[PDB]
Amino acid sequence: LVKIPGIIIAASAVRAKATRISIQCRSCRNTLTNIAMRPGLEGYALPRKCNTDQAGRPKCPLDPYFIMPDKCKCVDFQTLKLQELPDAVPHGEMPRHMQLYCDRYLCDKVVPGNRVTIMGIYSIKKFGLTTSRVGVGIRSSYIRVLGIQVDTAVSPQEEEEFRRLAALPNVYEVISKSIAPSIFGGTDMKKAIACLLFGGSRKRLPDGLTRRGDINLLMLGDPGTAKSQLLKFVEKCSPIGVYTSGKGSSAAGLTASVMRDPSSRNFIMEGGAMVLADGGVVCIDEFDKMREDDRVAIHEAMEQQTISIAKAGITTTLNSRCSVLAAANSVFGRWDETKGEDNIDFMPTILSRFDMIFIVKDEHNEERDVMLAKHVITLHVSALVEGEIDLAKLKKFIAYCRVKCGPRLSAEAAEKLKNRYIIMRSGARQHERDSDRRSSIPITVRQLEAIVRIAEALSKMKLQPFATEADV
Amino acid sequence: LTDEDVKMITSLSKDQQIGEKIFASIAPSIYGHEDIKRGLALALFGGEPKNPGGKHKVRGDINVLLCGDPGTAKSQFLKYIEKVSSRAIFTTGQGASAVGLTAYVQRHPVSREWTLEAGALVLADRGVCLIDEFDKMNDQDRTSIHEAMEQQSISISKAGIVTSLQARCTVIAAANPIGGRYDPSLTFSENVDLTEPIISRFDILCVVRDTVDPVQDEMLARF
Amino acid sequence: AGTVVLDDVELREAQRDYLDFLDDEEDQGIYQSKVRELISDNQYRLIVNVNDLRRKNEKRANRLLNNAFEELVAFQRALKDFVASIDATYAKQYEEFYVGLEGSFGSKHVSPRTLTSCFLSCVVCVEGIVTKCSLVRPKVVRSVHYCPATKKTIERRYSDLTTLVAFPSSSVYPTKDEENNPLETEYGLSVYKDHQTITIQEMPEKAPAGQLPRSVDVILDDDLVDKAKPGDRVQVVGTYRCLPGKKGGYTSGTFRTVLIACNVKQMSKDAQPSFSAEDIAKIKKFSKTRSKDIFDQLAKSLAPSIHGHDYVKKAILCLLLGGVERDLENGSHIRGDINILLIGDPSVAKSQLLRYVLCTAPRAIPTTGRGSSGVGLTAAVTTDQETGERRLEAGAMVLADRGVVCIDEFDKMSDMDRTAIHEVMEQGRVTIAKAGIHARLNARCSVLAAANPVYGRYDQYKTPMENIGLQDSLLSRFDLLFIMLDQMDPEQDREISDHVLRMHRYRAPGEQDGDAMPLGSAVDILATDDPNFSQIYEKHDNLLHGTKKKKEKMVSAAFMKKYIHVAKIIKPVLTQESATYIAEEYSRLRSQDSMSSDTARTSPVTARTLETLIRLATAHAKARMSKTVDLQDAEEAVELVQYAYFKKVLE
Ligand SMILES: Nc1ncnc2c1ncn2[C@@H]1O[C@H](COP(=O)(O)OP(=O)(O)OP(=O)(O)O)[C@@H](O)[C@H]1O
Ligand SMILES: Nc1ncnc2c1ncn2[C@@H]1O[C@H](COP(=O)(O)OP(=O)(O)OP(=O)(O)O)[C@@H](O)[C@H]1O
Ligand SMILES: Nc1ncnc2c1ncn2[C@@H]1O[C@H](COP(=O)(O)OP(=O)(O)O)[C@@H](O)[C@H]1O
Ligand SMILES: [Mg+2]
Ligand SMILES: [Mg+2]
Ligand SMILES: [Mg+2]
Ligand SMILES: [Zn+2]
Repeated sequence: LVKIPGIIIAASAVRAKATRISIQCRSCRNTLTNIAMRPGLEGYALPRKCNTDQAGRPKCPLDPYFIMPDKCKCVDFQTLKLQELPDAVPHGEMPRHMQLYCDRYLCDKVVPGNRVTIMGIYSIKKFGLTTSRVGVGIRSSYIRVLGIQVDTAVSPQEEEEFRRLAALPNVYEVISKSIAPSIFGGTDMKKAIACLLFGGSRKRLPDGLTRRGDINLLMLGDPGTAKSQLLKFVEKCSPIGVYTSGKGSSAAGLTASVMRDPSSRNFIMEGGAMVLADGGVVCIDEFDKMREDDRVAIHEAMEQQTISIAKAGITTTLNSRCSVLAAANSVFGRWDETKGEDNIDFMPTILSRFDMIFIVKDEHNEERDVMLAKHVITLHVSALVEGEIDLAKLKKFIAYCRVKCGPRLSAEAAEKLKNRYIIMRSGARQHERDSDRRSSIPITVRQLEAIVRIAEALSKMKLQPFATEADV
Repeated sequence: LTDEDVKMITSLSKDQQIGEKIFASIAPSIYGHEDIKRGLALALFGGEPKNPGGKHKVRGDINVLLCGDPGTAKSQFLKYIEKVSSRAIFTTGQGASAVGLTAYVQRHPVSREWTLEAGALVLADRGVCLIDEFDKMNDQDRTSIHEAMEQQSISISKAGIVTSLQARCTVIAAANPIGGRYDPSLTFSENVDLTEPIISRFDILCVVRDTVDPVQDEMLARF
Repeated sequence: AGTVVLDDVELREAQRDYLDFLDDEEDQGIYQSKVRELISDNQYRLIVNVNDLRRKNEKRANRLLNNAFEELVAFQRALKDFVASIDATYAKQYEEFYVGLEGSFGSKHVSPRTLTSCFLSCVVCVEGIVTKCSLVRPKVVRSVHYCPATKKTIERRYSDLTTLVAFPSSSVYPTKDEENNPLETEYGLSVYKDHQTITIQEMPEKAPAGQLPRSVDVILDDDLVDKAKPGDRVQVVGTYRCLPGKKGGYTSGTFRTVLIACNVKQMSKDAQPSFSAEDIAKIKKFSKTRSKDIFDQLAKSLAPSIHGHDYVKKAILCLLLGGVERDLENGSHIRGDINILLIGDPSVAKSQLLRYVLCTAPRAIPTTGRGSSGVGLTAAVTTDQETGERRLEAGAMVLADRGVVCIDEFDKMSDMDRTAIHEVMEQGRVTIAKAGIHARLNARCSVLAAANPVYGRYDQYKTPMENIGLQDSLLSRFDLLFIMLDQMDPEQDREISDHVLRMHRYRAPGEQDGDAMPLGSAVDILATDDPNFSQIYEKHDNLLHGTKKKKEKMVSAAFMKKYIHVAKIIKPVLTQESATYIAEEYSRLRSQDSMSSDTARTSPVTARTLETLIRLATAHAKARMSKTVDLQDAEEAVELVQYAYFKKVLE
């Protein structure tokens, strides 16, 4: 019995291996039931002679037995490929591999890419001492898995804590000051981040037309600021969360792709960040640089929460119910305030998809050397906390509020929001009309629903079935 | 490769001039370039990683970018670092390397064995990745280096493998300027053919500027 | 050894229970009617809802779902007895009568991933997508032979031992007489049943993201064979079984498993609706009682959550209803499909109209600008790679035959893709050829596209030609073009914001109770039945939070679906008054001097515009269920074309 660690890089389809078989004789039709099969990669040689005797009658043939397939007790059966953990491989050295054999409830406990520890019997394949070159006496090795542990549920105590956390008067302020506490400034940024982390309400109308509750946030800013740090924190803080760039990741894409395997003809779908973080948050860093097909795809991944792929094989509509937290720089690098809105070259259709856009500037005020001192303390006191929520509890609370409560606007809240929306639409139209340029940032019904979503998120932090006028 | 006499190390530590001895002790077969030697020694020792709570990672790796016009010992510096460093691996922006920046999964050519061929950024997780000819990378290589050098991880989504696997390396890179000659009239960014996000993730940018100096030329020629 | 079962108590009880369940005459005779109906239309498979069986006899239901072949053979014996009782001649005309299963399978509803070995020999329901069909092969079930030497004719039967032990004597094909006289087979007297193997894959949008897909092999036997083609999302009900290996001497213990289908069904959106006589009566009442404004009643009731765009909604109703295809005697063809393009400012609910038609229309296919690229949009030609032969592959617009392709972000689609869809958008066919194969596939679809203008937003001060970045050849085959414009008028904002905020407050009755969140996660789907293959319908929606109150009702979605299905079949004939009006209308439309200055043409007026006047008038007449294209229909068509084809350029 060995215990080894590793990463799983292949997982075969679950198949059927017999634990008990029954064989029937071709002539006398008598059966030889419930023969026990050896577990693992071990075979069975059928008896070469029928048991039944009747001296008056002639004998059965030499090899008379045939597996009766319906009288067979089969169990689930999977073969895995374990690679040596990348941190365990010696320096100039190829990784080692190990074949694993799973059984009956160890099947599908792991997926390729999991880091696992295995307990199992270090065994050889016993398929008959046949299949004969150079290596003699060598039989293929595998581990017969007896236990799988994947290296990485709201108990009523946790639930009671979540209820009393929502019931706090200043739950919004606790959450807001608890998200990126080690980042100086950006208080409204952090409040918006909290709202994105909870999200609004996803609605399906009677006509079948869905409406998203997921909030998309864009951070345009100067490169000094901590917005990549903010994306990193958010992807550690959300239950489902993926950090990527506009061009995807190293050996991962941004959106999904679909391909047919010419041999097996299966439709393989590569998971990009958008479909991997379904039900969660995608943090697209360096949003401004992105390949054109990805832009066209995130047009409707950000609004319809789907990715429609159609190959000559098939047509699919993958789910991407994900919030988008995006960060980008100005087209000139720095904001260059005199350039108005000519320093962002995002098309209006992409900016429309975003609920809130934050422009972030490094002001050159001298008293913001408290910000330097703040960094120095953070790097001092780092190795060794206020009244707030640690990361794990925040993750659990966000997941809990997302699954339990979906708020709706109250009537008077809706009235107030309608009037405010009309006011700001008139203001934006007037600002366009007065200025000699169409506004690069639009205010549309999509922004009305954005404010509805932010109000619903605020109400959801408090587990409130209806969103008041306060959170509107 | 395990040390038994800390005593000599500590005695050298009290030398009160150990720093300059260390700096003079790197790339002994390269003449001059003392600022690059200070930077490379600093990177070779590295800073302190730290992660307040578990949510504010800051690396301690000192990434160094040597950008200099040709024939200025950049590749010799990278080879010295590969010799001295434990867990150093060498890679290039061209296709002329055993290991490549990007992770992929395939059947190994000599093993015939289905292997997650983790890239050169994760093969040097606790060490240093040396990228020669940094400005001549793919778009794929560029997003790979950007991910490893911002997140200190590499995210696979290839076969059925969805994994994230750690690349906490120090990146030491050598690049050439645009046009094969560094122009000090321009900024470093518009000299090098690297985007701003890639350059910002380096602590030390060594501009290896080549000029005709008869004394320095003579000393180098003698060397 | 050959024995017979003189008494099988279990078989007796099972057959009696199944015949009792089928007799049904006392219990409103549903299966009585179903069996007479399969006798009528000359079938031999009876599709049995297991919910009815679970009601009448729960013990049988459990036994059948858990011991599938024993119970299914008992139930097919009972079915043959029932048919013979109802009609002995038909019953003798078929050797075997099969029972297919239907309804709700509790834990027996799986996907190719969750179909594990704990289901062997149980009836299971598997949903997925067909990846490969095989050829339809005949399998000999009864071979007849003639010996010319002795004039004898013999016959040899082959039992279906697909998932049972086959001894080699079971599969010997007779070639010789006992005297070693050559036999010759009577092919027309022998009996062959056809056989097909498909592979069903887990649906890509249902599988865990990033993992490799899981498949299951499926056996289809006679009358179930051509029921699925690669790329279909089907539901297969059958028995899960372990296939026999070949007679060995050593076995590794591994068995190939397979699903033996007892029923195959498609997405129920694309199936013929069931029409109770009350439904037909209601449809006739609707059409006859309200005839002048029935079209507007249907149109404004189209996408209730979208406020405004009433002309767009009328056009989309016309697309859902369609014109009438002309099939001339010399083989010439004129399309009856309406193609609609929406160009507009961002966030004016055009992606929402596309999605509504996707939800509502049968055989609607989605696509985005760069999600489909030529071959993925129209057909393709690949090589079989195992037979060396060319194979045709249907793309999006072939799969949307007699349906709709809802192309979104049509502008971001590449130019070659739009060139590719030119030929489909007018001729309703895809001409495809590599050297070994050439074909002319039917793609009779209507295209509903959404685009954005150049510069992202529409420029009120530029010509619609300069603002739609498409050429007259592409535009002209879009027979209606709607510029959906974001005007920031404050009273329009009143209306829209009120409607939108009102849709964001509605809770579905009963299901929602005050704070619920909808999502389920990757198990809850298989927990209950799929509402994609699942089997009293009012006319108007009751008043609710969707609307405040007024003297004008809202057609129910279900009733509208049934009504549109009935009306789509109609073929109204153009009358002479309509023909004269349309001809003079078109002649007036072509002449620009009728249309004001400072008013530009959104799309050119060609003979296609005349054809679309006819198509829209015909669709309107279909809505009224007229059977004639009257002058009101022609007027509605002309006013829609007039609204669409001209835009006021401002300054
Ligand atoms: N300062 C120096 N001291 C010692 N040797 C040097 C020095 N500068 C250059 N050389 C020698 O010059 C040769 C060229 O060096 P190297 O290949 O490292 O230059 P490079 O910067 O890589 O050029 P490129 O940019 O074209 O790759 C080397 O063999 C190196 O030994
Ligand atoms: N007139 C309207 N009535 C109801 N809802 C509307 C209306 N206009 C916009 N909306 C809302 O705006 C949101 C975005 O709409 P949609 O995504 O369909 O815009 P779009 O026109 O496709 O934008 P783009 O052209 O940029 O793709 C939808 O949720 C929709 O509910
Ligand atoms: N206000 C701040 N508070 C704390 N750290 C900051 C702040 N601004 C910048 N930093 C630090 O600067 C480093 C680089 O910032 P980053 O977020 O990577 O920049 P960018 O905005 O270009 O992505 C980060 O480690 C971050 O911690
Ligand atoms: Mg950044
Ligand atoms: Mg070099
Ligand atoms: Mg859209
Ligand atoms: Zn025998």
